[PDB]
Amino acid sequence: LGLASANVDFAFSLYKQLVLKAPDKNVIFSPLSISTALAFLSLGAHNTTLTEILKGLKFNLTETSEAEIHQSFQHLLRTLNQSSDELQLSMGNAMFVKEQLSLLDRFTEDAKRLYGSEAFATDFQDSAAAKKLINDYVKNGTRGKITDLIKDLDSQTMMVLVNYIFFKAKWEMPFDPQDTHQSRFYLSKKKWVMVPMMSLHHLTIPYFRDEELSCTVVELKYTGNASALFILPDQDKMEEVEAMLLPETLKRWRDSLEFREIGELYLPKFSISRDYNLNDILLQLGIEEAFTSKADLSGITGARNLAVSQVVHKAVLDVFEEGTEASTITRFNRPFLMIIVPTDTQNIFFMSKVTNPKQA
Repeated sequence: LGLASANVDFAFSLYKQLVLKAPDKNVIFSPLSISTALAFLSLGAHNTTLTEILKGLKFNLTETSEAEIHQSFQHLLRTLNQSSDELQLSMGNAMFVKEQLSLLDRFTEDAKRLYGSEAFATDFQDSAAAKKLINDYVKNGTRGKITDLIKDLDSQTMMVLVNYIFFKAKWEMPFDPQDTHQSRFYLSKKKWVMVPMMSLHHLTIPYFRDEELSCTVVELKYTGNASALFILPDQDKMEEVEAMLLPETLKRWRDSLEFREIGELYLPKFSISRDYNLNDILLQLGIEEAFTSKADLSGITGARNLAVSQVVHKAVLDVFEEGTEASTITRFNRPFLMIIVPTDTQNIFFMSKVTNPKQA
């Protein structure tokens, strides 16, 4: 019910941190992949480590317990994977483990039941096979390295948790390549660059002019249960609009969207790919013990011998005339936001800021 709110709350909290690290760069990430990866990790955690992770994910433990959160993610995973051929949406989970490392049955069975995860015998003693075998399997997703706390000599990798997402879809109203023109994109009020600009003419789509936050929201739907929300702040009002990115503002926009006969729409063709280390960012959002000697991941092995060495996230989005792919004149010729979102939920599959499409 209000567990998607936690996921959205988390999405925008994380986005703001990503933005502080690179003020004027393109942003692209799957917040759901991170939430599901962290929830998946929390299956093996206890006490303060478990508490920091759930609270960090923006769940309120006053109204929803641990089991209900894991059931929520289990139910969500079934609703994405299955099934419609017209739009290819899927999210999986996996864990690469050291061979002799023995796990608790509880953990592996819950990992299988709740998250569909399965162990793969892996040798981490060479970084060639280890880091390559994983990157094939994961193109868009997030990975959590677990390390031995604990051993005297070295801090060796014991386990890697993984959550991937895949998204390939076509527009309900696709752009005609014949109408794609090179055109101005303003990086700042004075400074611009030539970009491939797609356009649609005389179409009717959900629209909402938000006068208070000085931004225009438009919804371009895909065939299937998903849609791209594009938000266009007025010049110099991007930072103000980012400040207002909250669960309440996203719900409002979507409820406020009403069909309007647009004369001309211009959206740039763009392809953003970003790689993030999330250690510092997760630390700021109140997940600290898991990266410490004080970490309690005894739910994995049975002893407090495991700690999170690192959490990374890689995402790639292509927006083009035919559709989107994870590898009144409304004109998007200045920095904008794209939020990809399912039809019947508040969750966020992907989110991005496009500052310069000739970049990333």
